Amino acid sequence: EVQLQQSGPELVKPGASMKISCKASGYSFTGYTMNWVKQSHGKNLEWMGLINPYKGVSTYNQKFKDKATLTVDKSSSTAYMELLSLTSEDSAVYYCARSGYYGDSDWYFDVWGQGTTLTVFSAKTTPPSVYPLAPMVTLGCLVKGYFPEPVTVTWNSVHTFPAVLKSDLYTLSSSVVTCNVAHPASSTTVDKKIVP
Amino acid sequence: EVQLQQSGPELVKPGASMKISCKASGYSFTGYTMNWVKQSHGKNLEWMGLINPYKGVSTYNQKFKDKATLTVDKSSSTAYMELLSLTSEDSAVYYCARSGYYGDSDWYFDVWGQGTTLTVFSAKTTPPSVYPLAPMVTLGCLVKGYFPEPVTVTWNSVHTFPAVLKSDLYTLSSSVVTCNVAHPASSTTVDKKIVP
Amino acid sequence: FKIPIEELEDRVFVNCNTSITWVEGTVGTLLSDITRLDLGKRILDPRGIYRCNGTDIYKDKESTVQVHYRMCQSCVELDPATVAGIIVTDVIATLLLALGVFCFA
Amino acid sequence: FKIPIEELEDRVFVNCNTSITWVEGTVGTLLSDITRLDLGKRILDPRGIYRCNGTDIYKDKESTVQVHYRMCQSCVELDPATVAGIIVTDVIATLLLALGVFCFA
Amino acid sequence: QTPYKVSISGTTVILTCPQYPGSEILWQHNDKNIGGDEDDKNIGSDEDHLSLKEFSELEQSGYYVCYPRGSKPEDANFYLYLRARVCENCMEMDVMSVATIVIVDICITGGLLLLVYYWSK
Amino acid sequence: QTPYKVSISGTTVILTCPQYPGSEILWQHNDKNIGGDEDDKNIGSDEDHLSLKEFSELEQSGYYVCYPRGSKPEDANFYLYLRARVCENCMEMDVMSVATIVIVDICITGGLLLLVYYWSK
Amino acid sequence: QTPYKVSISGTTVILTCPQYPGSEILWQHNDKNIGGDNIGSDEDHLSLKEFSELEQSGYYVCYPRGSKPEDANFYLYLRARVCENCMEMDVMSVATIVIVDICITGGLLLLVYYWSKN
Amino acid sequence: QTPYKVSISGTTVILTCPQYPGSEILWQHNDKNIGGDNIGSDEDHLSLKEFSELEQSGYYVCYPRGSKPEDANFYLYLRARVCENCMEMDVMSVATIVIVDICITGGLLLLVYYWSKN
Amino acid sequence: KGNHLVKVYDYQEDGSVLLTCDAEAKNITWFKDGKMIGFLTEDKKKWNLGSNAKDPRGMYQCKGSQNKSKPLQVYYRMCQNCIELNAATISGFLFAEIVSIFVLAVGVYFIAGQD
Amino acid sequence: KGNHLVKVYDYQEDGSVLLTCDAEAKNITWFKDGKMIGFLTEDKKKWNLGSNAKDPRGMYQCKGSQNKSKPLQVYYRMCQNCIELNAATISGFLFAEIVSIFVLAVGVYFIAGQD
Amino acid sequence: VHTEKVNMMSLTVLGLRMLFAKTVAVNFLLTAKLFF
Amino acid sequence: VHTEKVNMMSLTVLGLRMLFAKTVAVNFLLTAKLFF
Amino acid sequence: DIQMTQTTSSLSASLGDRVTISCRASQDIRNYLNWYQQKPDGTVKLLIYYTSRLHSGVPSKFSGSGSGTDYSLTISNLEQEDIATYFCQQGNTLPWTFAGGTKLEIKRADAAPTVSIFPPASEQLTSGGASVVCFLNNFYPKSINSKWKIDGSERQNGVLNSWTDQDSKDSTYSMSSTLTLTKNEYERHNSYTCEATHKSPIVKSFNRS
Amino acid sequence: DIQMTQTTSSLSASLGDRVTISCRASQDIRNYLNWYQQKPDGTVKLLIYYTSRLHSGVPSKFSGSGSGTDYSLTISNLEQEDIATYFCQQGNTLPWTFAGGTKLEIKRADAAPTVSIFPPASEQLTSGGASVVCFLNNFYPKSINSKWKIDGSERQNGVLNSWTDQDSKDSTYSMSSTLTLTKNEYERHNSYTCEATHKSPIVKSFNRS
Amino acid sequence: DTLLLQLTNTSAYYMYLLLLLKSVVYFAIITCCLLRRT
Amino acid sequence: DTLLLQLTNTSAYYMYLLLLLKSVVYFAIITCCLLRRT
Amino acid sequence: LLDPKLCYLLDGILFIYGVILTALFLRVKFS
Amino acid sequence: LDPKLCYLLDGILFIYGVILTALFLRVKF
Amino acid sequence: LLDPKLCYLLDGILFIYGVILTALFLRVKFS
Amino acid sequence: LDPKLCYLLDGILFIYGVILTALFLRVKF
Ligand SMILES: *[C@@H]1O[C@H](CO)[C@@H](O)[C@H](O)[C@H]1NC(C)=O
Ligand SMILES: *[C@@H]1O[C@H](CO)[C@@H](O)[C@H](O)[C@H]1NC(C)=O
Ligand SMILES: *[C@@H]1O[C@H](CO)[C@@H](O)[C@H](O)[C@H]1NC(C)=O
Repeated sequence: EVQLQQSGPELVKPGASMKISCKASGYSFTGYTMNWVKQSHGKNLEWMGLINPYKGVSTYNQKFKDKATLTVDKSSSTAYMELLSLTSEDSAVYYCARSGYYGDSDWYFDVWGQGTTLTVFSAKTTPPSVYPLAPMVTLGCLVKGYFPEPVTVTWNSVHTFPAVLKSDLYTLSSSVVTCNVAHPASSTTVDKKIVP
Repeated sequence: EVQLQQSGPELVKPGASMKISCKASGYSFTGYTMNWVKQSHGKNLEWMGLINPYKGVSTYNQKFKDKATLTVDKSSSTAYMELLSLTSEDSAVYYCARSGYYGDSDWYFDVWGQGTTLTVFSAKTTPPSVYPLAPMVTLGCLVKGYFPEPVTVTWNSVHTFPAVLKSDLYTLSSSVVTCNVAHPASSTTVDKKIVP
Repeated sequence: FKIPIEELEDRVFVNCNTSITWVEGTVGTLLSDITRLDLGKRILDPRGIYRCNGTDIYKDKESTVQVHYRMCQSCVELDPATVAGIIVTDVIATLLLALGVFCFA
Repeated sequence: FKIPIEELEDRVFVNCNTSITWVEGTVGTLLSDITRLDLGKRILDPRGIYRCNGTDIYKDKESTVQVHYRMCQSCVELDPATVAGIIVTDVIATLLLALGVFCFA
Repeated sequence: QTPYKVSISGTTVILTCPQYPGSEILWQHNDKNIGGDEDDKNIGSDEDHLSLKEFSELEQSGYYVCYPRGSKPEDANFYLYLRARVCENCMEMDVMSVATIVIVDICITGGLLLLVYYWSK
Repeated sequence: QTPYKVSISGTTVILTCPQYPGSEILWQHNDKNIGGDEDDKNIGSDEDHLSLKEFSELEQSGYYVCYPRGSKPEDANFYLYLRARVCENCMEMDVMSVATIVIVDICITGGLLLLVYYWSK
Repeated sequence: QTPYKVSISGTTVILTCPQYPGSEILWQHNDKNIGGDNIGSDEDHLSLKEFSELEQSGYYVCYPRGSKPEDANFYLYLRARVCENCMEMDVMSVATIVIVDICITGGLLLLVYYWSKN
Repeated sequence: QTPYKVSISGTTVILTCPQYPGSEILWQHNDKNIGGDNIGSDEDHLSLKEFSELEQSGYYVCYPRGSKPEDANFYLYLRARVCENCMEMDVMSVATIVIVDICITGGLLLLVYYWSKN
Repeated sequence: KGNHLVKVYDYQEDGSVLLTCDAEAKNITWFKDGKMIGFLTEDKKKWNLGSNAKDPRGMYQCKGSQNKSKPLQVYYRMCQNCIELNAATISGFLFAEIVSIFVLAVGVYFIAGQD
Repeated sequence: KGNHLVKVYDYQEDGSVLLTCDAEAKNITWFKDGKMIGFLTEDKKKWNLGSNAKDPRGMYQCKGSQNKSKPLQVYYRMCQNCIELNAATISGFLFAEIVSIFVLAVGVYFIAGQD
Repeated sequence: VHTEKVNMMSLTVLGLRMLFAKTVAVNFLLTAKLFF
Repeated sequence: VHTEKVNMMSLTVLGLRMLFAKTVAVNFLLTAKLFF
Repeated sequence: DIQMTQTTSSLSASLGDRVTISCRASQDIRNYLNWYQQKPDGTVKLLIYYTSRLHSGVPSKFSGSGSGTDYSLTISNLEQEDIATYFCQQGNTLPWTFAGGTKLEIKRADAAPTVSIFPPASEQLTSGGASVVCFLNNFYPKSINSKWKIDGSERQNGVLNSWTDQDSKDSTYSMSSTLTLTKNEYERHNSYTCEATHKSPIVKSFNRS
Repeated sequence: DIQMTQTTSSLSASLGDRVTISCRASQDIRNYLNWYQQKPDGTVKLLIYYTSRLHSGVPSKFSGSGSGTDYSLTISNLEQEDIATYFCQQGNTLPWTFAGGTKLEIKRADAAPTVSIFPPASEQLTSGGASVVCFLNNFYPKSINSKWKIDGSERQNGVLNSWTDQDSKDSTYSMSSTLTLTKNEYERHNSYTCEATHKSPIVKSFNRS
Repeated sequence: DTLLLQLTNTSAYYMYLLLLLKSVVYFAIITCCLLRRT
Repeated sequence: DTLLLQLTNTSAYYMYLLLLLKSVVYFAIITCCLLRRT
Repeated sequence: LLDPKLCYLLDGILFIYGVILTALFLRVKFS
Repeated sequence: LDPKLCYLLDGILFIYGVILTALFLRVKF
Repeated sequence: LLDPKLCYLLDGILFIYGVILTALFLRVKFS
Repeated sequence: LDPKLCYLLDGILFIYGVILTALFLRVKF
């Protein structure tokens, strides 16, 4: 079926540049306009700019005229956004949205991508620190000190609270007897039981 | 009492420049920061910039750094905003808000002004056209073709619907037997009764 | 809003609801019926910009039509071989006459 | 976060709960008690930048104090009349000696 | 308000829309979207030019309109009614043009003769 | 991170905060807002300079901090502990400075004498 | 099979279909019966007079009697305008004109040269 | 009224209050009774010996017997350090030193000039 | 029909002749002299010999997806190299040749007399 | 109190002497020799004669909103132009003058002998 | 009727006419030169 | 004790020393000149 | 920047009711929040600042709370004067940003509209125009749609939906729906109708002749 | 530009209920409006475009309406899959602008949270830190505030309010409230408490020794 | 009408081209004669 | 201590100023003599 | 069309050439 | 008709011009 | 303080001047 | 003490210098 597939999450140091790819499949790539939409500040969707894949010309939102540069590789059917001198404000989820070629159907986006999450920060993949919470019965499991977002904290291999940030590390406060913390960021797997 | 008073409504042709005045009274003018807030797009309040009256230095919102220039006349205690090359987007109500001098109390605005309404348009003060509406009993009174906003349409010297705009003229659809339309814009006073 | 353009009796007619205002090009002649303008014969290559003015369905929506006719009675079909031969023999004859002049003087 | 600066026994002390790290200026001497640093005698004009490090109430809040002492034992009170008189009489005597040299040669 | 410019070079007809210089423009012929990736390789639009090759008077003549990116085709006012007859190696010239051609041929011939005569002596 | 610079010219003490070049800066002395329109006309801050006239060691010495417009005074890290003794027409010079003064006086005197002697002959 | 043989002279045009060397002859132009009863039908050919670009210009059908046009193998779409005393100049005919004139001109130039030499 | 008259010589300092030409004399320094019983009290003056910048430096009170310091008209805030064989050089005293030295120097120069002339 | 899919649309506004094959098929191949002259170009079902006055002469076939169309033979006489041999034209041409040979004969007579 | 509002704060870190009038009043006027020497400057209730070693001598009054303070007389002897007339100093100074007059007398003797 | 081909035939006729004039001028000038 | 005034007095003393040395040198140079 | 949002653009509560208004921040704004009151006539006052501190002169019926990114303004004992638009502003980092604002509207007492149709005025036909008007009136709540009908056929062109805010004595909404048509367009048809759904479709119509 | 707004950031309705979502524009956007559905996991689909036209593959349970500046998306027969965030976008003038989006959350029975206190872990004291946690759990609706208490005194520093979205099998909210304190700060006090108000204040506490 | 113009025009083309051939052969023979003289 | 330094320092100031006066009056009389000679 | 005037312009130029020639002759002889 | 007139006039003018130029060369001798 | 070394530097320079003078004498006479 | 030593040493060096310069001027004669 018609499908747009995006690169994947990226951790980029501030002041650098990152190039994002949206590989189009299942349709004639050059017969449709591709738009870029940024979802930052919680849920705020903003339209960044569109690229005409057949001609290569691009139109931009005046807000993002200096932050993005749209390029298209017609051979591999992939679209590109490059984010220039990205600051902490550029941490968001960037979407690629297909729309029509001509002015009659190019203002609505029929096919969307999954979206790539950029985390503009200066931090390193610290291994996680784990704490048991003891007073069926409520039993807790704190996970601390891991910078990259992905983490899976199950119970015995429940409300897996979303990660938060007060210092430059994430923290997942799983709840529920062994707690299992898988850390695909720094490749750490730690198990611990709850004994008061 | 402490009071900020503003100039008044202004009709400015597109591409021109308008200077707005906020005369401060009842307090030491130079001992407080004066902020400028723009209310456009229905109700959206935006902070434009602040001026330090004692020193004359100004800090701006990066959105409005090219659209506004803040000047202060310490002798008459009046503040000034000048709007440069004003387009149709600059039609709003501009507020002057007093705040503290130092960083401890300069982020909240204790005293606000009334606000000046700018109508950036290209139109002329057309005299009003009046129509009677006939089928107690519902009786209507249409007023059309007057460009400047102020108008008072009473009954016998009721829901005075707010003016609207589909073409470059305003229209007030008063409802309720003579209808009285006072037009301080073009100095027109027309009375008409409702007979089917 | 496309202003209709009609071709009848081999003379092109710009027809609209409201009076036609000439802007540039073929002035034409105002027909006995207002809001209708004949641009002359179709074969005279009428070229002009004309503004007709909104109807009851489209109030205050002015339209501008730039009629451009290219139907050439003055068109000639060049044959590059023949043109090149003619110009080459022209140059050869001119050089021969110049040689005769040089021999004379 | 203001790093305390203490003056006792006429020797100035920069005191903070976490270890003091010197940045620029007066190196000082590390007292037998860590996290305390004496900048020498108060009258020697201690001048330096020092970073203490966050306490329990303020975790990971580093502070930087630039102690600047100007209490001059080498200060002299100029009297412009006296200085001008001295310099003017210096110039006059030098000119007189030059005149004597010119007379000699 | 700037007029449409249409240039014909044999079979090829090229239309240019200089009204909108900044944004990318898009074309429409008789309310059918024209230009861009389509079956017909005769038609191609770059910058403000629409290049129609193998122009057919019966087929490709009618109403043409340009609009920039971000505008609907419906909110267009300036239209071009291009009805043109086109053939291969067809060119327009009038009596005065060919008169200038023959007169300038006589002029260059006489100038060459006079130059040769003067250089001889 | 740029250090505070303090310059003393007799009674006047001038402090400059070059850490924030762009925005207007504001001052605070011992957690009391200092600068701007107040009763004391000795103190006045322009650009990044705080000019304290009639400086009093017992009164006006302690902690000083600069912060730009738009920042709270509480979120400040770089502090200056200015404790300075100040008098009128007071200047600091050491033994080597006055030694240079007397040596250069001898040098200019001898140079003038030698120039006069050479110009005489 | 063999295509139709057609010859045109001046205004009249003659047509013949070699598909059937001997058979009944019936002619149809633009799918209507033309020929027989000036325009007439020959035992083998078609005799066309006062040919016109508008009156007679279209597909031509040759078929034997008791048959329909689709049985006839190939239609013959002919168009032409005819002028009196008109012919097609071939490249060969043009060449013979060139050779004739150059030969006569050179011969007479040489003859006059020899004549006026004495 | 008339201010207090105070004279200091070397280390000792003498004070007298002309407010009362004849009356009982009581002295207080820094609002404590000083004088009477080396430091003593004169019938009209105050005799102060071994004056010190720290030991005796503050307000001084002259008042008759049976009275409080506030009845005394003006307090006398005196401060000083004393050195042996020390005096204040006035501008006039400096001037007399200048004149004495210049006169003696010129006179002896002229005397030696006349002496060595013959 | 009888497999006569080949038709012609003529008398167009622009001077040309276009042959239409009654087939909406892919790779409709036209044949000439028993062999294909070219396979169908994309999305266009009509073969265009060109302008009217070129006078095409030949035998033409058509084959779409189905079997061959029964071939249509076209004869064309938009004669271009045509002149009328009326009294005026022949008389003018012969007058012209007579004067031309007369002047060249006078010239060669002069050349041979003086040389 | 007895209307003695004038006090002094001394032994400051910086060498000076400051006189304090015990009044928080507007236009506290200090008088000298029976006439006002100057009205109170804004927001400052203290009059500062200056540095300690200037040796101020005079009679000073004070008047705020209320009646005049009972005047305080201040005598100051931070003597600067002081020397000790001990045996060493006088002996050195007389040695110096003896050698100076000796050398100038030798010089004038030489000048008058040679002239 | 189409005017495109006949117009080019007219243009070729005029080109041939300037050809013929130039050739006749060449022949007459060279005849005069041969006489002189 | 305050060092500010005594230090300036020392500076004036040194200035007077150098003045006196310069004046003595002037006197001897011109005395030699008068002899010669 | 730090974009400030509010949970709802409008909320309704009757007199004497206690009402909370929420405000959320993109980042943690460290309790640097202020609440403003904009009266409908245009004047705006600062209610509370630094998330709790009432501003001198503001009645203590208003209270503030919240920490981190989630804040709240609690009005107690809603009077009639308390109906205004309320904004929340940040003070953490420049630029200062406001939120959309929440409009308070007291609660009915559900009523139904009085749909009123009107033919174009006689002077309008002579002027060449025709504006057919609808006068939906006093129809609490604010959920209402005007569907126009011409001789049984829908028409969505030339509509002007002009609404009034809450009255201060009945708290009622009033509607005007005008269709701008030409004189020629008016005479081409005869049956003109506009429909109302108070939340079934209310119908009223007039005929040209 | 043309800023697009929505009336409410969130609304609640039970399964089988018909729900409308509003969208307002700064200018008249001439029916150039599109409605998008963002599922919580991140995928987003276009529902309707040009204010009415369902997009191929989108069920007809969704409908659109509106004209001028006021628009609407009506969902009918809310299933479980229909819980997502819904956005409206303009197409009138460049740039295209979206609105804030409205999050749908199903309704349930008003329960009360199960407040659970926890002492800092033994490894945390040896590590030098102390994070006291609160586990408010399953407390429909979403109105809830965490007030922290230390030995009878309030403490608003070091708070981390981490919330979970609706579960897909109970539609319940879960809360975590953590206070970040040092080992020294932990031993200075003994009584640690956090309070919950489900809409009275729920109390649970632990003591250091 | 116009067809007759085409007929006479192409006839003029052919026969004046023939005149041009006569002219060039005349040029050739006179060139040979002049070269023999020169 | 330092006070004694001040006393001797100012005494040196006075007596060296006095020596300077002696020097300048010597300069005056000797200048008169030299001018009489020259 | 180009019309037979297109024949005429060359004939016109050669008339003017011939009439200049004959005028030069009439001026050369007698006159 | 008209082009035919052009060719006849061309013939007669060519004859006349050749005769005139030859006779002018004769007289100039 | 400036210390009595501030007295000393000028005396030092005048020692060096005097010792240069006496060395010049000792070189001039005999040597 | 020390400054007094300075003034005595200045006196003796001034005497030594004046005598030395005068006697050098005598010997150079
Ligand atoms: C055409 O409509 C325009 C709208 O501005 C107006 O200027 C003009 O007067 C109208 N012309 C006529 C003939 O109605
Ligand atoms: C340093 O430690 C002391 C004693 O424990 C404490 O009172 C003080 O608050 C600490 N300093 C800071 C800056 O927190
Ligand atoms: C001070 O805390 C900082 C936080 O960045 C850390 O880098 C540093 O190592 C700490 N220093 C000490 C002495 O603990």
